[PDB]
Amino acid sequence: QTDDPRNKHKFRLHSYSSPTFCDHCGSLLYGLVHQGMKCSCCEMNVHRRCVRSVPSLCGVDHTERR
Ligand SMILES: [Zn+2]
Ligand SMILES: [Zn+2]
Repeated sequence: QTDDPRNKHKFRLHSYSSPTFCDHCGSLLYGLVHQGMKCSCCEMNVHRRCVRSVPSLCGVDHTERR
């Protein structure tokens, strides 16, 4: 099983105490999702239905222009 292109965000529902804001829709993650989904790779909070909208932009930041 060599094929393993998992370069997406490792979103992981956390359990701090309240839902954080979403960066893909800029909206507080209502109870619809236990808190917010924090990416365990670049730190990105999103909704449970907003990930299917993001083109998996994890580990693909970029390089400064220096
Ligand atoms: Zn990420
Ligand atoms: Zn969202």
